[PDB]
Amino acid sequence: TWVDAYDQKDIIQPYRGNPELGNLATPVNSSNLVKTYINNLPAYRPGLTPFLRGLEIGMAHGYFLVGPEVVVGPLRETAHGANLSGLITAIYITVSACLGISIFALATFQGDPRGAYNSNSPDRLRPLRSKDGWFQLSGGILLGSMGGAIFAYVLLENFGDLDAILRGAVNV
Amino acid sequence: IGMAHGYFLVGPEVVVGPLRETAHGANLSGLITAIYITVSACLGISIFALATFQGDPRGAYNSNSPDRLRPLRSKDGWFQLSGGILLGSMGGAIFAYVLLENFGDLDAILRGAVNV
Amino acid sequence: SHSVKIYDTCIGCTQCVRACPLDVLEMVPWDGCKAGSIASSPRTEDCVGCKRCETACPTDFLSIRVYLGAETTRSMGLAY
Amino acid sequence: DMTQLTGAYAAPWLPWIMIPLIFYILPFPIFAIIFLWIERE
Amino acid sequence: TLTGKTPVFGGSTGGLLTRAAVEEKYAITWTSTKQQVFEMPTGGAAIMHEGENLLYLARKEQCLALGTQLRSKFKPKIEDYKIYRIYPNGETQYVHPA
Amino acid sequence: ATKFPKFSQDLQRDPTTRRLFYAIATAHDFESHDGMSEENLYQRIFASHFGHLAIIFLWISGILFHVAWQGNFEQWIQDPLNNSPIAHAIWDAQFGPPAIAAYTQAGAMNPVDICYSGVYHWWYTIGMRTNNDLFMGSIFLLLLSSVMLYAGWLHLQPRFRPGLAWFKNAESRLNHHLAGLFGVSSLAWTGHLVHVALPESRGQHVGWDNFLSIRPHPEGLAPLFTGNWGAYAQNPDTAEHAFGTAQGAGSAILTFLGGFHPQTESLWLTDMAHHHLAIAVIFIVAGHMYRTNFGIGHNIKEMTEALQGGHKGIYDTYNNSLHFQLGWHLACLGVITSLVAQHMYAMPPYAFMARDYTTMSALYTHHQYIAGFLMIGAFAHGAIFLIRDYDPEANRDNVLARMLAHKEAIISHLSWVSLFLGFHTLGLYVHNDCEVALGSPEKQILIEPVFAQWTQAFHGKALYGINSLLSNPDSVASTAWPNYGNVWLSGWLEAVNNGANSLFLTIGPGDLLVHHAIALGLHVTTLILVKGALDARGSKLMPDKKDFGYSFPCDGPGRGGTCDISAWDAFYLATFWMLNTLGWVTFYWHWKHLSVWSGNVAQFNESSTYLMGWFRDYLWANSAQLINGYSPAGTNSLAVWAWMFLFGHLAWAVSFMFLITWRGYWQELIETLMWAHENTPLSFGYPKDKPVALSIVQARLVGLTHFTVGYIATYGAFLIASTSSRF
Amino acid sequence: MTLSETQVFVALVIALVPAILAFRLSTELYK
Ligand code: F6C
Ligand code: CLA
Ligand SMILES: CC1=C(/C=C/C(C)=C/C=C/C(C)=C/C=C/C=C(C)/C=C/C=C(C)/C=C/C2=C(C)CCCC2(C)C)C(C)(C)CCC1
Ligand SMILES: CC1=C(/C=C/C(C)=C/C=C/C(C)=C/C=C/C=C(C)/C=C/C=C(C)/C=C/C2=C(C)CCCC2(C)C)C(C)(C)CCC1
Ligand SMILES: [Ca+2]
Ligand SMILES: [Ca+2]
Repeated sequence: TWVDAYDQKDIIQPYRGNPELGNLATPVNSSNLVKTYINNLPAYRPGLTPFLRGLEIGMAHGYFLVGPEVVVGPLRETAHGANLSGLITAIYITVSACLGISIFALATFQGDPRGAYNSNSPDRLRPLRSKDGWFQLSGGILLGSMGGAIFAYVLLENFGDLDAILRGAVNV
Repeated sequence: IGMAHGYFLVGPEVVVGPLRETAHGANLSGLITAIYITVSACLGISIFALATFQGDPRGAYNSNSPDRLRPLRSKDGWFQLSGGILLGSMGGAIFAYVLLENFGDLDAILRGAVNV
Repeated sequence: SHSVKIYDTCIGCTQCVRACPLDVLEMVPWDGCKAGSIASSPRTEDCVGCKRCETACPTDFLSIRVYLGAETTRSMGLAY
Repeated sequence: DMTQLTGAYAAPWLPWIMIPLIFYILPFPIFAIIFLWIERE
Repeated sequence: TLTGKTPVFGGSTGGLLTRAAVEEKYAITWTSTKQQVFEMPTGGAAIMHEGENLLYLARKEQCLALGTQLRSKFKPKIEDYKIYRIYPNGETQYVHPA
Repeated sequence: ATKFPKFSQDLQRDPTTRRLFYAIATAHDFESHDGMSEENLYQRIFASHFGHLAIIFLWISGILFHVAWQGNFEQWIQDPLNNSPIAHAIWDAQFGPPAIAAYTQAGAMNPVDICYSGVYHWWYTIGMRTNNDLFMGSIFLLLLSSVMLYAGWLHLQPRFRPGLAWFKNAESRLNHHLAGLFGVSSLAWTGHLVHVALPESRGQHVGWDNFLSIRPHPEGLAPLFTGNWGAYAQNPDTAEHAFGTAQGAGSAILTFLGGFHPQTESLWLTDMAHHHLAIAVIFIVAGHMYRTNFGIGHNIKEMTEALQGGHKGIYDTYNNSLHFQLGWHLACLGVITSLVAQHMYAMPPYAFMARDYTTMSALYTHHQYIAGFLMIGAFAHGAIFLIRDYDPEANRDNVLARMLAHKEAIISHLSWVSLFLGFHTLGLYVHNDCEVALGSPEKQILIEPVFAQWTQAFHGKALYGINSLLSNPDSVASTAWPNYGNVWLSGWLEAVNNGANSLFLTIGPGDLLVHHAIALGLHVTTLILVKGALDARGSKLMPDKKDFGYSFPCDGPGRGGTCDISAWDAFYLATFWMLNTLGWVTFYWHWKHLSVWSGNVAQFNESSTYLMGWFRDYLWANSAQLINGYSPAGTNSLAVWAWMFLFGHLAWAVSFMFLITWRGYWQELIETLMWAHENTPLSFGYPKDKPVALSIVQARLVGLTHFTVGYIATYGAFLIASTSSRF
Repeated sequence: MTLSETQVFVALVIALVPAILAFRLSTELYK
C-alpha cells in the first residue's frame, strides 16, 4: 500500500537531495525563475565586491523609505514640510540599520563565529563570511541609502517643475 | 574619475537645454541629465565586468595580455571602480547643482557684496 | 571550420595546392588517375574559405569543393 | 489644455508614468538583462 | 628554440595586437644570401639580413604571403622558409612545411 | 563558449558579433536546430501557434481597450459622417504648445490620433453601441488570449504532448476545420448577426442580460421548424431606414436583396446574415466528406494515388513536408488577402465606411501589401521545400518532376511575357510623353480597353450602351428563364448603374496602360521567384546547389562570378519587384479614387496616359499639404506624417548603403577601428565579441529591411496625409 | 461616457494573468 510511494515524480524534493536536512525543495525556493531572480539580487549576485552589494541595496531602500512620511506623516499638509520629514525618516532608519550592521559584525566575528557564520557552515543564504565584507556592506548601505533618500527628496521637492517636464509645459 | 565627470555633465543642459529660460528649472534638468548618464554608465561598467570576467577573459583582460592601457585586471577592481564612479559623479553633479542653484549668493560672495 | 572535399575526378594537377594561400591542401599518392596523385585537405582548420582552389581547378565540374561552415577566428581571418 | 499634456480620460496620471517607464526608465535595465543573457558562458 | 635576426624595420601600426599574446602567434624564419629590401605584409619595407632571419606575424596568411614573395620576387629564390605557430604558454608548433 | 544561442552549438563557438545576429535570424528555423527530432519539431510548432494566437487576441483587446478608454466611440455613432474616430491619446512630453493644439482634434480635450483602421465602422455594424460594450469585449479577449497561452503550455507537458500520428492526420483536421472552424464559426456568427447585430441596427438593445427574453423574430423560431423559411424574408428594410434607430426598420433577418443600404452606403445586414448561414451549412456539409473513425467518408490519398495516365506521391509530398504546406497556405492566403482588398472597396460592408476616404485608402493599401508579402513567401517556402524536403525518387515522373525538367521552358516563357509587356507599355508611355511635351496631346496612342468594358457590360453596366447579356433587360442571364428567382438583381443593378459607389468604375485608355504595367510587375516577380525555385536544386553554373542550402552568399568569383546565385537571393531580388508592383497597384487605386472622390475624374483621364501626368498630378500635386505639416509658418496636425515622410525617405537611403557597398570595404575599416581602440588610453572597454562587418547575406537582408520600411513609411505617410487633408 | 477609473484598474489587474501565462509559455518553449 506504501510500496509505490516515492516512486512517481514529485515537484517537492528533499533540499539538496538530502532528506535529513530541515528544508524542502519547492517552487518558491528552488525553481529556475526564483533562483535566477534571488541569486542575481545584489545580496547574492556572484562576484560583487561587498561595498557594491551595499550600494545597490542602499540606493533601492533609501529611495522608497522617504515615501510613507511624505504622504501619511504628520507634516503632510504642506509639501515642503512633508518632503523634509520623509527625508529625515529615511536618514534615521538608515543610520540605525547601518549601526546594527556594524555592531552585528563586531559581535559575530570574534574568533570562529557561532552559527551560520562559522567556518563549517554550509549556509548558501548567508554567504558574507568575513567581517571586512560586513563592514564594506555597512558603508555601502549607508552611502547608497543616503543617496537614494536625497534623490527621492530632490525629486519630491522639485515636483512642480518635474510635473511640468513630464507634461511638456517647459516647451512654452 | 566620477567627481570630475559628474561636475561638468550638469553644464550643457543648464545653458542650452529645454529648461534654460528659467534658472531653477535649468539647474534641475542639468542635474537629472548628469544623474541619468551616470547611472547608465555605471550600469555599463558593472555589466561589462559581469560579462568579461567569466573564467579567463578573452582579449585585453586575459591573464596573458600585456595591455598597459588596460590595467584593471580583476572583476573586484571593476566593481569597486563602478561604485566609485557612481558616488563621485553623483557628488560632483550635486556639487555643480548646489553652486548653480545658489549662483546669486555665490556671485555676491565673489564680488564682495556680502560685506555691506 | 569549413569543409574541403576532394572528389575522385581529380587529375592531380597540383593547382589547388599552389593556389591555396593558407596551406590547407597537399598531394598524396593515389593511383586513381594518370598523374598518380590526388589532392587532400589535412589542415582544413586553417581554411579561410577564399575558394582560390576552386578557381584553379580545371576539372568540369570541380574536383575540389569548399563548404563554408562554422566561423572561428582563423576562418574569419581576424588578426585581432 | 493647450499648453501642456493633459488627459480627459480615466486615470490621466497613467500615461504620465507609463511612457517614462516603458520608454526611458526600464529599457536600459532590460538591455542589461538581455546583454548578460547573451554573454554568459 | 627559434633563431634569427629581426629584420631592420621601424615598426608599423599593422603588426601584432592583443590576439598575438592571448590566442596564437606566427613566426617565419628564412636564410638570405645578401642584405636586401622586402615588403612587409603589414605594410612598408623592411631589410632582411644576410644569413638567418626571424619575423613574428599575426596570421598564418601573412607568413605564407611573405614566403610567396620570398620565392617569387628575389633572384636567387628563397625557398627555405619555415613557419611556426607560437601559443601563449611558449609552445611552438612547426606548421609549414608540413 | 557562450550559452546563447542554445539551439546552435556552432553559433555558440562563434567568437564574433556574427553570433548575435545569426542567432536571431535562425531562432525560428526549428529543423536546423541541434538534435531536433522530427516529432519534437511538430510539438514546438503547435505551441508556437498558440503563442501567435494569444498575441493576436491581445492585439485586438488593446484596440478595444484604447477606444473605450481614450476614443470617442459613443460620440462618433451619433453622426458617423460629421465625426472623426479617435485611435488613442498622445503622450509625448517633447511636444510644444502648437503641437498640443494641433493634435487636440476631433472634439477631444487632449492630443489624440485619428483612427484610420476602420474599427469604428466595424464595431458599429456588428452592434457595439457603448464604451461598456468595448470594455467587456476587451476583457473577454484578455482572458481568451490567456487561454491560448495556457493551451500552448499545456500541450508541451509530457502527458498532453501529441504524437506524430496525430499531427499527420490530414483527414481528421480537414473535416474538423471545414465543419467546425469554417462552418460552426460561420453558423455562430449568423447567430450573433440575427440575435444582436440586427436588433441594435433597428434600435433594440440586446445584451447578455436580455437576450434570453427578446426573440430575433416576431414569429420566433417556428417558421424554421414548419419549413416556412420565407417568413424570415419579411419586410426587409425600407429605403428610408436610419441605421441604429427603429424608424423605417423591418423584422426580416435573412434576405436576398443585393446592392447597398441607401443611407450607410454598405451591404445589408440581412444579406450578410443569409451569407454566413449559407456559408455555414455548406462548410458543415463539406466537413462530412472524409473518413476518420466510422467507415463512411472519402480517403484523400486514394484520389491522389489513383490519378495518372499524374498525382502519385503528391499526398505524401504534401503531408510530410511542412515547407510544402506553408508555401501552399501562403499562396492561398495571399490570393484571399488580395480578394479582401478588391472586394471591400467595391462592395463596402461596414456602415458609412465608403465616405471615410482615408480609411478606404488605408485599408486597401494595407491588405494589398500584406497579400504581396504572402505571395513572395509562398514561393520562398516552396523553394525551401525543393532544397530540404523534396525527394526525387518518391516523386518520380509526377508533376513536380515535370516542371523541374520543364524549367528552361517555363522561365523562358515567363521572360518573353515580361519583355513583351515591358517593351510595349514603357514604349507607349514614353511615346505619349513625347507627344504631350511637344505640344500634340491628341497624337497619343490611346488604346480603348474593350475587353474589360464588355466584361463590365456583362455584369450590369449600361454605361457603354452595348446592351447585351445582363446589360440587356430581356436576356436569359437577366430574367433567369427557368427560375425568375434571381432576387439579387434588382438590388444589384443600382450598385452598378450609380456614379457614387466604387464597384465597376469607368475605365479608359489610361486604365489599360496601368493594367498592363501591373501585369508586367506580376510576371517579372513571378519570373524571379519561379526561376529561384526551379534552379534552387542546381543549374549549369552551380550543379550541386542543394548541398549548400537555401541561403548562402555566392560560390566565389570563379566560373565568371557567382554573386546572388542562391535561392534566397532570388527572394531578395523579387522583394524589390513585389514592392514596385504593389507600388504601381496602390498608386493607381489612390489616384483613380482621389479623382472620383473630388469629382475631377476627367483630370485622371487625360493625365494617366503619360508618365509626367503621374509625376506632376499625383506625386507632386498631392504632396503639397503633406510637406507643409510643419514649416516656418507653423505646425499642424499633419506634422507627424511630414516627419514620417522624411523618416521613410531616410530609411530608404540607409538601405542603399547596405545594398551598394559590400562587405570587404567595411571589414577593413573595422580593423582600423580595432587598432584605434586598443591603442587609446582611458578606454577600458574591450569587445567580448570580436567586431566584424555584417555578412554578405545579412546586409542583403538588412538592406532589404531598410528598403521595405522606407518604402512603407513613405507611402503610408503620403497616403494618410494627402487623403485626410483633401477630405 | 468612456471608461471609469475602476474599469481601467480592473483591466490592469486582469492583464497580469496573460503576463504570467506568457512567461511560463516562453520559459517552456525554451531558454
Ligand atoms: C564599451 C566600451 C567602449 C570604449 C571605452 O571604454 C570605447 C572608446 C572609444 C574611443 C577609444 C574612441 C573615440 C571615442 C569616440 O569619439 O567615438 C564615439 C564612440 C562612443 C561615444 C562609444 C563610447 C561608449 C562609452 C565609452 C560607454 C557608454 C556605455 C553606456 C553609457 C552604458 C549603457 C548601458 C545600457 C545597458 C544601454 C572610440 C571610437 C569608436 N567606437 Mg568605441 N568605445 C566603446 C564601445 C564601442 C561600441 C559598443 C561600438 C559599436 C557601436 C563602438 C564603435 C566605435 C566607432 C565607429 C568609433 C570611432 O570612430 C572612435 C575611434 O576609434 O576614433 C579614433 N565603440 N571608441
Ligand atoms: C472543430 C474543431 C476544431 C477547431 C474549431 C479548430 C481550430 C483551429 N485549429 Mg485545429 N485541429 C482539430 C480540430 C479543430 N481545430 C483536430 C481534430 C486536429 C487533429 C487532426 C487539429 C489539428 C491542428 C493543428 C496541428 C493546428 C491546428 C490549428 C487550429 C487553429 C488555426 C489557426 C487559426 O486561428 O485560424 C482561424 C481561422 C479561421 C477563424 C477561419 C479563417 C477563414 C479565412 C482565412 C477568413 C474568413 C473569415 C472572414 C472573411 C474574415 C472576417 C474577420 C474580420 C471581420 C476581422 C484554429 C484555432 C493550428 C494552431 O494554430 O494551433 C494553435 C495548428 O497548428 N489544428
Ligand atoms: C513589481 C514587481 C517586482 C518588484 C519590484 C519592486 C519592489 C520595485 C522597487 C523599486 C525601487 C525600490 C526602486 C529604487 C530605485 C532607486 C534608485 C534608482 C536610486 C537612485 C539613487 C541615486 C540616483 C542617488 C544619487 C545621489 C547620490 C548617490 C549621492 C549624491 C546625491 C545623489 C542624489 C545625486 C518584482 C521584481 C519583485 C517582481 C515583478 C513585479
Ligand atoms: C585646460 C587644460 C587641460 C584640461 C583640463 C580640464 C579638462 C579641466 C577639467 C576640470 C574639471 C572637469 C573639474 C572637475 C572638478 C570637480 C570637482 C572638484 C568636484 C567636486 C565634488 C565635490 C566637492 C562633491 C561633494 C559632495 C559629495 C561627494 C556628496 C555629498 C554632496 C557633496 C556635494 C558635498 C589639461 C590638463 C588637459 C592640459 C592643460 C590645459
Ligand atoms: Ca500635521
Ligand atoms: Ca523651453
